Amino acid sequence: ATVNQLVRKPRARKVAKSNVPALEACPQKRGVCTRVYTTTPKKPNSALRKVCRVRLTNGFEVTSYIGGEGHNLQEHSVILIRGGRVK
Amino acid sequence: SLSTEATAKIVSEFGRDANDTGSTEVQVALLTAQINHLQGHFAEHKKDHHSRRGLLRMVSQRRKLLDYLKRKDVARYTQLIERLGLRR
Amino acid sequence: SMQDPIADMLTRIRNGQAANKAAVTMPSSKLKVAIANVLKEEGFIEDFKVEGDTKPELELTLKYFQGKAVVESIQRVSRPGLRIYKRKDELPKVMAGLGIAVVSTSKGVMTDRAARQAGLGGEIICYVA
RNA sequence: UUCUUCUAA
RNA sequence: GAGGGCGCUUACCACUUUGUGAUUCAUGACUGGGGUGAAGUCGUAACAAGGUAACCGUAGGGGAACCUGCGGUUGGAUCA
RNA sequence: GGCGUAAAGCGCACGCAGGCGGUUUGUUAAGUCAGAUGUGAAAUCCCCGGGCUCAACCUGGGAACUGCAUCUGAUACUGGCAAGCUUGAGUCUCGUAGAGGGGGGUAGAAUUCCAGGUGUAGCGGUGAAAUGCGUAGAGAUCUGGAGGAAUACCGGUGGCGAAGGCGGCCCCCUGGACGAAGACUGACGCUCAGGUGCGAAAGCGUGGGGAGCAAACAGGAUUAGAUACCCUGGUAGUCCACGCCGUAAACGAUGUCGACUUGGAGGUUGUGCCCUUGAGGCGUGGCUUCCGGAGCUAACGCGUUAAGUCGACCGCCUGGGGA
RNA sequence: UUAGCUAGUAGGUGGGGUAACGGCUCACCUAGGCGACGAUCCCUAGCUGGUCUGAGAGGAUGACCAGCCACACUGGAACU
RNA sequence: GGGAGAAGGCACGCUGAUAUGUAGGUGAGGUCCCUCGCGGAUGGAGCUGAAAUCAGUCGAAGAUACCAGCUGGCUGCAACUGUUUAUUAAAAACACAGCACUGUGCAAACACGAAAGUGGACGUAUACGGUGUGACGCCUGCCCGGUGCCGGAAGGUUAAU
Repeated sequence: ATVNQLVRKPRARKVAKSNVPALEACPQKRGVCTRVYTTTPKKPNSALRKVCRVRLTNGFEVTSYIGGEGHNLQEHSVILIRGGRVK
Repeated sequence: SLSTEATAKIVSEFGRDANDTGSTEVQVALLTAQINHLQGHFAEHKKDHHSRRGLLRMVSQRRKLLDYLKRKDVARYTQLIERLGLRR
Repeated sequence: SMQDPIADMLTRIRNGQAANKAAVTMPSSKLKVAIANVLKEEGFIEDFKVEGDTKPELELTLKYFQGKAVVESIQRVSRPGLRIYKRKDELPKVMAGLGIAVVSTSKGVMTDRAARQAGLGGEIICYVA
């Protein structure tokens, strides 16, 4: 913290990354349904969370949670994702 | 080690006063003759555990006692390392 | 070892207040007297007694008020590793001006409120409060 | 001298 | 007469080609660990002196935690 | 902002560039400060206005544009330049203590082994045993000899070295520290990225040596199992010579060099005075241990050897796993 | 976890060249030049007034307006 | 150290100029010294003579003929130079430096010799003989029951006597 050390080396402010990189700084991105299925969550909760494996515009293959209760989703379907993790 | 009469001669060698003993010229020449007396002790004895505690303590101890007489006085620095045979 | 007599001085003032001593002595300097002749004038010490011939020694008298001390704070602004040179407009106000800031300008040593009225800035030594 | 273990609210 | 034209050739150089490297991305039978489990199997090392005090190095051994040797640390208990 | 234990001070030492600098006098005016010119486009923002019914918006003026250049100063400080001074720093002089270092000897016990005398039936080991060793005479006991390794007591919350560390005695070479009166030197200083050296133990390489001990390994127990803990063995290894490795909870988990700041009880090592009036008293140093005031600390604690108060410079830290 | 880089390179002399100065170009000398104050190499990028946030310090940012720069199917070259 | 002539690419004649012979080599006649010689300096005539540049110029082609390496990538085995089946087999076979074991105290062990004697060796354990392995790097685990070898002398067995 001596200023000579501060002269020889600047304060490296830490660089943070996105947790949602597949959108690549976009609000929403178009996607293609690849597999629609359910998934049991981790220990404190017990459900069958409806979820779909998605091929995106940029070739990314991601999973994205189906909100709500009940849907009409097929594979090979055009959807749109907004973000947000599921805990 | 360097004896009293030998130190007394080196004082009387470079004596500005014959009593001065703050002449680094004397003092350089003292550790000069001291460790030249010790070069037969350390060409003999190599890595002797504390070789730097009583072998290199005089590597550096002669060295930095040169290092103000290094930057001391160009008219006299030129004369002294000539007489002392110093390489640099 | 000895990197500053000034930071030596202010700390000897600082540790003498808490030690409740009446007399803090040290070897004197020309710049030391030029500061010590301000704080008597500014009313933070009582007496300084510069004495010594081979080597001048400044002996101070600490000002105590109602039992406790007067010097509530004593700092160093321009340290020897980092100097401070502020203009006449960037002169500070120690404790909203209630304390004083010792600045040395080309017109010797004075306080900041005098230096504002002198209208010329310089090197800020320390903060006294 | 010897001597172990107790699932998930 | 000079000059110019045209062509000639020269200089430079684009396109393009050869080889050899380098770098980076993708991919790759197989393989290395890593992390994670609301139920498995095996043992029970550490937490108390955790039932052989614990741990650092380093070396060896061993399904697995580990074990053992040398040195150090206490960030260990005990006391007609 | 922090680095004693919550992440974090390199294992230390050396040292260049580097950054940093006692004191005093002049000089210089570089930095610095002040003033003045130039420029810093407009827009924008700010301030004061105006205009659109207001507002948004438009727009007038101002300030500002934190700068840079130039010129004129200023001289306290920081530099630059010279000269000094001696407190810092360093010599000279006498001594002091020490497991400080290498080199070479030399002892004495112990253990092992060998050989012999005496002698007889067990020995050894464990919680019990057993493996094992014994009538081919062990064990035990005495005598003789050989070999390697370590040096009881002293010995000490001792000593020395920067640490890593260093332990019989003697000799040779060699280092560091401290104190005492002095004499001298003239700031000769600090820290130090990169660099350089040292650097426990284990491990590596050639050679050597090998009593004891002992990974691995072997047997015996032990247990449900026992690749362990225990026993009986036993090899590298431990020792030496010369090189490599460069890691340790290399810890005081506190980087180095200054200065200030209540104490008490010690240890060790100097050195004055007082009659040593005995192993005494009054001093004055160096080093180190415990306690503990202020203060600090998340608390715990530290606490003049600071984890108090400040200085200089370096190293480092930035959720956990991954690592 | 980019440390060495450079041969018209670096300087000179002379000639040539351009509106202009200059390896601008050429010849001949010289061996210099650069770099740990980051050369070199790699990745990303038009730049500033400004904009956004922040109490400030700063941080991010360059659509719209400006000032500059660069480009015009691609790669080239001159012409006027 | 190498690999590596890696690979790959460029130049190549002749004529002229530079310089009608240059760089260089050789080196007289001169000149001076000279202890004067089978001299020393100086001195350069002479001869001899590369290499390069520049500019021409000929062919389809200028290292023109003769002469004179095909290179690259992976892997087996042996480290390598070596040695060999004269006369169908040249290697992975052998040898090898290296490693390990073992024997041996000199009148050595051992070998050739009925013997004498000789080699060993005019060497003396850092020596020599034998066997196995075959550089270098990292290494080299377990089992002595068996077979050998070594050590033991209590007892059983037992020759000539």
